[PDB]
Amino acid sequence: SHRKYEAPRHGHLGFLPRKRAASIRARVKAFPKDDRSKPVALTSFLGYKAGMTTIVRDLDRPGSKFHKREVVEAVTVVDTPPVVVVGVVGYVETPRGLRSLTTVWAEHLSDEVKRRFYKNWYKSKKKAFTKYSAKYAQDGAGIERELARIKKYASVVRVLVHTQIRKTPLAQKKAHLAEIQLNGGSISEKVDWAREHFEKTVAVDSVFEQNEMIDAIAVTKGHGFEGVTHRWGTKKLPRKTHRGLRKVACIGAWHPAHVMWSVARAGQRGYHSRTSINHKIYRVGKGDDEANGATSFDRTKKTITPMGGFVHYGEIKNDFIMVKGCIPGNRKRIVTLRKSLYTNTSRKALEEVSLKWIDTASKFGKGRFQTPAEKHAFMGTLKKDL
Amino acid sequence: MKVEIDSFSGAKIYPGRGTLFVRGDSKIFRFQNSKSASLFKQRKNPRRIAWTVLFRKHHKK
Amino acid sequence: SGNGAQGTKFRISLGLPVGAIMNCADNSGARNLYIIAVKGSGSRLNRLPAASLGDMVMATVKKGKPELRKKVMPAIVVRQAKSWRRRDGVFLYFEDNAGVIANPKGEMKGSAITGPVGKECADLWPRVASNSGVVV
RNA sequence: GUACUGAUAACCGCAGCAGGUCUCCAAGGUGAACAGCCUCUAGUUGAUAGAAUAAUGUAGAUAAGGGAAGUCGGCAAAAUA
RNA sequence: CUAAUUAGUGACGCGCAUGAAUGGAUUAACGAGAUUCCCACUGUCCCUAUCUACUAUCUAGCGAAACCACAGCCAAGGGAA
RNA sequence: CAGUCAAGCGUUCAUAGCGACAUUGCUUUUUGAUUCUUCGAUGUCGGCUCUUCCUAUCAUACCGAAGCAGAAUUCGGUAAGCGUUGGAUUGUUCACCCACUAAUAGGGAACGUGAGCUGGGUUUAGACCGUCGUGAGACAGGUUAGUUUUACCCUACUGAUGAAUGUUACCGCAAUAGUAAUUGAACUUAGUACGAGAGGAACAGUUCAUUCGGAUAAUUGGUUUUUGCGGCUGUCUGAUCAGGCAUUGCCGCGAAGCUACCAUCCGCUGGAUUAUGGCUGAACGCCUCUAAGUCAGAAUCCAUGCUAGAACGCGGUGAUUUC
Repeated sequence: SHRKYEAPRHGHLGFLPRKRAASIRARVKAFPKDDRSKPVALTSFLGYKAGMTTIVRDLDRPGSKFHKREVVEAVTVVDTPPVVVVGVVGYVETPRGLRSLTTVWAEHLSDEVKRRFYKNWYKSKKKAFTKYSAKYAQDGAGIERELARIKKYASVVRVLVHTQIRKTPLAQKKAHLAEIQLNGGSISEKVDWAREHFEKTVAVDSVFEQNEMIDAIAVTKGHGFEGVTHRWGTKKLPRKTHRGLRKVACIGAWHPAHVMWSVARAGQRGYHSRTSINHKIYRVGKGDDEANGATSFDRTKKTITPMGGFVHYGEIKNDFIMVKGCIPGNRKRIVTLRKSLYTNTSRKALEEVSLKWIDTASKFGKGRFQTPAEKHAFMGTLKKDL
Repeated sequence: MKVEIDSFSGAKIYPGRGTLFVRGDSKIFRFQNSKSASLFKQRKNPRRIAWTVLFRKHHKK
Repeated sequence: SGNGAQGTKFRISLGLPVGAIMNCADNSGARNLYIIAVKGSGSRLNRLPAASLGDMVMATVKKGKPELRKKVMPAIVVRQAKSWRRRDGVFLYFEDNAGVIANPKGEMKGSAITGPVGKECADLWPRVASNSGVVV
C-alpha cells in the first residue's frame, strides 16, 4: 500500500555524499569564466577563518520596512595574509579533459613551502628543490624553455601560491599550497604575470573589493560518527519504542530485498567539502592599519580583534576579509574565497554597503566593553591599578 | 546606533546584545544578559545586589 | 494575515501552536482566545500550525460572554511573550500572549486595546493601530 | 549431642546463582518515627582490569513559547506533599 | 458537552433479544476495576537539543551459544505460478 | 477506468458540455471464482516511521477548446519535476465533520514496512449480559483483563581503513554516479483593460513569506561534572578557617562546547525539446505547421554549478638511501 501521508524527504541526495573529505583544504572544482579583455587577476584567495562578530549598518533597499534604518548582521572574519606565488602550471585541452603538461617553480622557496612536501621535517636533510635551483644556475635557459613550452600550448594557466602561515597565530608551521587560475589577458600575458611574480606576494586587496559577492569553499566542521536523527533530520520514534528511538523505523520494502541508497542511514557527520555562493564582502581590512574596527561613524581607534582575542583563534594582525553571514568550516580552518562565477545582479547584490559599527566586545562571554579604555572609563580605578 | 543602559544593573547595552522585555503596563526593560534578566524575574532588588550601578550609587562607591 | 493586512510581515518566531489559549485584549466581552488555526500557515506532516504576533488566527472564545461563545471567529495576535528578533538586532517579549477579535476583513469588533501592542501588528492592521494605546 | 557456617562463598536452587530460607540483641544526631540521610562499636573495602568518551542503548536528568494538539487511552514524567 | 465527538451524560422506548432471590430498581462509603469531562501540571507533542554513570569501542587475560546441503551481487525470463 | 455509433438534451444547434438503445476494450487499488505453492509454521488488522515507483494530474509550469466579454468555471494536451496538511469521534482501513491551504489526487512495492515499534482490534486460557441449548456448551453478538523472543553470521546499505603496479611527497584532471529547489501573499500596474452595470484581471517591477536543503554559533534561547563562584539543610572532623558524605545533596548565576525556523546566513544560468502556435512549401497548378526544410517554446531533458573521485582511470612536479 501507499504512504498514506506525504512528506518531503529528509536530506539532499546531491550531497548524499557525507563522507570525510580528502583534506582540510577543499578543492575548487570551477574557477570563474575567462574574459581575456581584462587585466590579469587571481580568481580566488586563501585565508583562515578567525571567527564571527556583529556589524551595524544602514540598509539601502527602497520598498522595505527597514529601509534607511540600522540593522545588525552577523559576519565572518577571515585572516588573509598576502599569498605568495611560487609556481605556474599549464593545462592543455584534450578530448579527455584538462591535462597539466608543465609546472615551473621559483628559484627560492621558503621553509613554509618546503615544509609542505615533508611528513617529518625535523629529521630531514631538507633536500627539496635543491637540484631544481640548478636550472636557475646556468643563466635561466631551461626555465625559459619550459615557460615557452607553456606559452605555445596550455589553454588555461594556473598559479601555485601558498600561504604565509608564520604571520597567522596558529601553531601550524607547515603552509598550504594551492593552484589559483589566472584570468585576464592572453596566455602569454598570463604566464608573463606568473613569471614576474615568482617569490613575490599578492595581497587580498588586489583580488577583491568592497561590496563584492564571493563564494566560500571549505571543509565543514566535523563531528564524528553520528546517528540518523541528527545526520539526516528524521523524526524521532515515540517513547514506547523498544530497542531505540533515535532510529529510522522502516528501512525499506520487502520487494526488493535490498536496502536502498536513498534511505537515511547513520554514519559520518561533518568534515564535508562545501561551497557556498553569494556572500557579500563587507570589509577589506589592512594589517598595516590600526583602527581596523573603526568606522566613519564610530571613529574610535580599535582593531577588529575583540577583547581577549578571537576565541580559539588568536589575534588578527594581517589583512582580513570581513564577509556577511556564515561560512562553512570552523575557526582556524583554511578557506578558499572565490569570485562569483556568474554576475549576481539581484539587488541584494550591487548594494553599496557602509558600516556604522563593528562589535569588538569579548566573545569569551557576555562581553560588554568594546575597548579596555572604555572598561576603565566605566569601572574606574581598581586594586590592581596604579 | 544607540548604546542603551541596563534597567537592572546599569550596564551598557550595545546594539544586538541582550534582551528587551515589555511589561503589562507597557514599561520597557532592557537587559544586557540573561544574568540580570533572571535576577529581575526573581524579583530581586538592584539596590541590594552588590555589583549593580544602583548599589554603587546608594553605597557611595 | 493576507486579506486586509496591507504590507508585509517579516518572519518572527512562532510562539502559539494550535491549542494555545491567549488572553483577550479588546472590550468585545471575551476573556481568552483559543487558537484553532493560523491564516496563511503552511503544510508539513505533524507540524502544528503555530501563531505569532501580527497574524490573523481562527479562534474560539472559551471564556467570556455567551454571545461570543461556541463559534469560531478571526482573531489578531497583538502580544506574543515568545522572544522574537527584529531586524535592528534586539530580542523582545511581552508578559502574555494576547489577541483581539476581528472580522476576516480586519476590522476590530471591540473598540479599545488594553496593554501594549507590538508594532508589527499595528503597521500591518491599521484598525488595530487606531484602537491601540501604547505601541511597544 | 557440643567444632564451624547459618548464607551476594559453607543450606536449597546442575554453580562460589542479584532468587529462596525461622529467630534473639540493637548506640548518637535530625526527625512523630525501628522512615530516609550522616556518624560510634564491630565488620568489610569483595564483584576481571587499563585507555578513550563515536553511534545506538540502559539508568538519571534539564528544557525557551505553547500546554495533551501526541496517543486506543495523559502510558511515562511533571505537578501536589 | 466541542470549532468539529461512531466517545460521554440526560431524556425518549413496539425492548431483534430489559425485568423482578436466573433476583428487579436504587444506593452513602470503599476500588492498583471500566469510561467521559474539567482544573493543575508537564519534552506525550510542535521539535528537537544537551549533560552524567555504565555499556557498546580499543587493549591484557578468560572465553561460549544459536544456526550451518553447499553457500552468498543484481534485473528480467521461465519454473512447484 | 477508457472508447466507438448517435435517438435526443443543450431557446436555435447531435458531438461547447452531455448523451439513451447498443457495442469494443483496458486495470488488478474491489469482491468473487479456483486450489497451483506453503500446515517438520513465510508472524494477524490498523496506526506510527521511512524510502522508492506508477499515472488513470488535485495543485504548480506552458498550452488548446468553450454555450471563453471580465472574474469565476468547465472540457482536453504535454507533463510524476514538485508538493499534497492540522484536528474532534471511532481499534479502525472506510467514514464523517471542523479549519487552514496553492492543493488538501488516486494507487503499488509479500493487501511495502512486528529480529522497526505499538498492541487498541481480531483470535487461547479468567469473567459478565442477551438469545439459543435439558445439559456440557454455542454465537460470522455486546463487554472487560490478558508475557510481542534472538542478529555476534552472509549479502545489501551507511560510514571507516587498506596489500599490490620502483619508493616517497605535493599539486591536479575527470570517466562515472548522484543532484534541488519550492510555492504563495502584499504593494504597484489598476478600480485599468473588459463590461449597460454589477463587478473586475494579467505580463513587467518591488518587498516579504511557505515547504525543503546545505552550513553556521556574532547575538538570543536551551543544556551544566567548568562540580567555576556563591547560598542552604542534615550530619561528621572539639571550636574557627577549611572540608567529607547525602550514588552529581539541593538552589541561583554560569563561561566554553554542542545546539534551535527557539538563532543567523546562503540556495546558479545556458542550450535542446514535449504539448502548442507559426514560416516557407509541395503532394493535390489552389490550400495547408510537414511531406523535405524550419522559427519559438513546459516546473521537462542535457549541460553550467554542487558532492564523491574509478581503492586494477590518467597527468605534472620534488627528493630519490652508500658500510
